[PDB]
Amino acid sequence: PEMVRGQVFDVGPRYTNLSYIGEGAYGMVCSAYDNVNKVRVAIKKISPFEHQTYCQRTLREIKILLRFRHENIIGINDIIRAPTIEQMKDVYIVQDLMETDLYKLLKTQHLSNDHICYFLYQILRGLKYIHSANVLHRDLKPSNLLLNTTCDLKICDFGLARVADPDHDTRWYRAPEIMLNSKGYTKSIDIWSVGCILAEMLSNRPIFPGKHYLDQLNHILGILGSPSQEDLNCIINLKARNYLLSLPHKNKVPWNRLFPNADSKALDLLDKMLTFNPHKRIEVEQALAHPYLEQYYDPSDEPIAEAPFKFDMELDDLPKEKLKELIFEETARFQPGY
Ligand SMILES: Fc1ccc(-c2[nH]nc3c2CN(c2ccccn2)CC3)cc1
Ligand code: NI
Repeated sequence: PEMVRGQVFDVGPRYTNLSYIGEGAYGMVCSAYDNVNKVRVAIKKISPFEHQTYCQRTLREIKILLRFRHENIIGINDIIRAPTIEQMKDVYIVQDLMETDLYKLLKTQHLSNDHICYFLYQILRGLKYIHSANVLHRDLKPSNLLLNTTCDLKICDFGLARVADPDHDTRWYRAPEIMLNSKGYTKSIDIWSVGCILAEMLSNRPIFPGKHYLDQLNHILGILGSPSQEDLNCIINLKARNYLLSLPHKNKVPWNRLFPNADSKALDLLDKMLTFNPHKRIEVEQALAHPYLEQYYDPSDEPIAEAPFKFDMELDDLPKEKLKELIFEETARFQPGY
């Protein structure tokens, strides 16, 4: 087995010629040569078994990505783990290798309005599918948006993905309702993140680069202005609400002042996605039908999921040893002699 950044990547003999791509909370990503398909692939090594929360994330991502089938959503082509449950310490998820991500592209490249439009379209096309299956991503950011050599875009990293239930509920792309209204299962949280990504594509810099929770709220309020009484007359964390009420008045900054060169239709859609109140924020289908996306909007070519996604078990209640058995079972079909 090859060693990448001092750590073991036990993916041979099929996968070789490893090269580091990145790491984070998702684990470590390498590219490798697949000697069967005769192409380079992406391999993600995860070590989640010591924590129940990491076990839940691993299982959710495997189940969702193996069910989903959409051009703007990354799939899972293969999964490597040990022959026995006692020996299984790591899981390797094998996926299509892309050319870059939007984080790397935004650090080196200025995008034309046609490419901002096209990328925003593909993000929403993928999000329409996810939301149609009653699922929300919850962690949309530029490093989770993959691009190939021909500008085809794929959303990845479904570790924090959950089945939506809206009726009752860095940090740079996090909706205010996550930090205030204790919401984590409303599709609107993904729209806010897409709004943050759109703003970043327009200027090559994060719109709300908060260093911490309070600083994040100050950045949002610095553009949107003070929340209205209605924006605050909802379910909100007492500490958060008292903090907001203790602050001096902040004026709203018009979108054209922050992005003076942006297409006015792009700013109009940006205004609708970056709305403080989640109940007043534009939804995915309405965002696809906005005049900014007219050149690419094609409802006859925007697949939706066959049925809502559902977990057969209460994953949050299961001890990590039980989750490990379900992961072992879910990954059995990728092993020899199945
Ligand atoms: F410059 C790059 C070139 C290729 C990729 C790529 N291609 N295919 C994948 C990835 C990254 N990736 C990720 C990234 C963050 C979280 C989970 N998974 C796994 C799937 C990324 C950057
Ligand atoms: Ni409720």
